[PDB]
Amino acid sequence: GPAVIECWFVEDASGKGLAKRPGALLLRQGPGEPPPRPDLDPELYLSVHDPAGALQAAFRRYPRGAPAPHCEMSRFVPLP
Amino acid sequence: PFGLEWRRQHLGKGHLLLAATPGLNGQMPAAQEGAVAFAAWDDDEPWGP
Amino acid sequence: IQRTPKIQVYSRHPAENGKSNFLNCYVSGFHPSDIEVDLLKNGERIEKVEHSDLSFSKDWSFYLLYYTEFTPTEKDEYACRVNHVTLSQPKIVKWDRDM
Amino acid sequence: GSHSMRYFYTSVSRPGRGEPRFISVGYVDDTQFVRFDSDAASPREEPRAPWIEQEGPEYWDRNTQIYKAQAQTDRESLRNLRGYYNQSEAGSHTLQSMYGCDVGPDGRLLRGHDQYAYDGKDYIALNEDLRSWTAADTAAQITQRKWEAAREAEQRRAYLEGECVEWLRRYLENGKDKLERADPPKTHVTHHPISDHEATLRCWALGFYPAEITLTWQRDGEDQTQDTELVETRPAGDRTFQKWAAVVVPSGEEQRYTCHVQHEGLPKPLTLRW
Ligand SMILES: *[C@@H]1O[C@H](CO)[C@@H](O)[C@H](O)[C@H]1NC(C)=O
Repeated sequence: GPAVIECWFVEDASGKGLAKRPGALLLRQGPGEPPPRPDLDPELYLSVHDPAGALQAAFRRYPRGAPAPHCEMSRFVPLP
Repeated sequence: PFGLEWRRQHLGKGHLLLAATPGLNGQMPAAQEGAVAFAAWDDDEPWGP
Repeated sequence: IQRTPKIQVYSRHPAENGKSNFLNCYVSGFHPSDIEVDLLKNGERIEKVEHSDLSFSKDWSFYLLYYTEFTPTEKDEYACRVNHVTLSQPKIVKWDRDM
Repeated sequence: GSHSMRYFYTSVSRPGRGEPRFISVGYVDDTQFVRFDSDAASPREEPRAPWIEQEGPEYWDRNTQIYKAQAQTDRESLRNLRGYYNQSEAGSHTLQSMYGCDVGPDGRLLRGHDQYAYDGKDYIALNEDLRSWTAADTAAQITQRKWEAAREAEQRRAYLEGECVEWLRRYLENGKDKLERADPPKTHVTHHPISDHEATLRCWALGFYPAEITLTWQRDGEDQTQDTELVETRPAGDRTFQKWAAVVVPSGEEQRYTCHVQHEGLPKPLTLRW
């Protein structure tokens, strides 16, 4: 499936509205350095490591010739 | 590229039912009994597994 | 999401020929709230048509009531014509004394 | 019976036609008693029911200012949600908020509501427990987590279980004449030959308030749920309601069909036989 998923980081902080920033999820790092992305903010470019493999397996059999999935990141604070 | 081999054995009789080499172009022995195989990699990503 | 209006055309009281009455077109369950409604007598548009304020339902849809005084009689047809963003062309629903 | 109080706020953007139009309404049992409209000549919260508890023009001015502030807030929220959903600045979008409380016949709370929807689709709603929220989108989840951190459900539950019920009881006590009346339906059955071997029996219930009525056809004393056509309850236009239920019957067998009517006005359910 896709090697990278383009994602939109949505700002949680109040007063920022819902401003979106570009980001990427590099699912498989692979040997060697990742594809350079100077356009992305370094914090929003994420090399994903999945011990359970649910995400990796979900996007390893993704149908070929299919539209790019709609991804959105946000900051999370664990609450009960 | 890899090779896939399907053979039968029964009562002292053996047949090469199917031979394929997905990812490599070459002449394979004709498949027997109209058999086909879904022989392919699930993806063409540059890095394994 | 957009919802088509649902239209009912009826009278305030059971119709009696020669008796003054009100003809109501009740439009309900449409979204967004922009809607055009006319009451037709024999096709022509009735001028003095009143209506209630735009109302709000618990399920995020809107409804309206258009009423006009009339005296039902035979040979006179009345219908409600409704135009909404969800309708390719205006929909006219006929008035039957028993519906 | 079971009464309710609802407050609706709706902001509808009108691109190229001025600022968004804001409307605020209050209902007791689907009966309007206050209305603010920005398109009005003199934007002001105006009573629409004589049974309301009027408390001087100062209170009305305060409510007008409150609703103007809510209008500004809803304009800002409309712009924010239009930006988030990647929608053009040419279309028209609406933002709706609804909060209120339902109360039983004994004046005890049953269900409090505080919901927001965007373009007619649920955006974020307070759950029945009055503790958690339901949010499907990422922006809705951001606001949900903000509120959960801020403990907004606590204040909302305190209001819904408190002032909401108190004001609903006060309105119902000031409006016994209308809000707490029960007009029984006027019922009659009509016959329409629909074919050479079938007819239609229609049961009409007219002029009944409130709108909670039940009409049911029974064949040989048993329910006839199959092929029983209904129309939605509709306003007669004079504070009452109309409804009818139709069934299709073999010709000559109409004597074996009974219409059953249940309404608060009726001391006992009515049985009609054409
Ligand atoms: C909005 O949609 C357009 C059209 O597909 C796209 O080019 C653009 O990146 C989208 N913007 C955002 C912020 O998602």
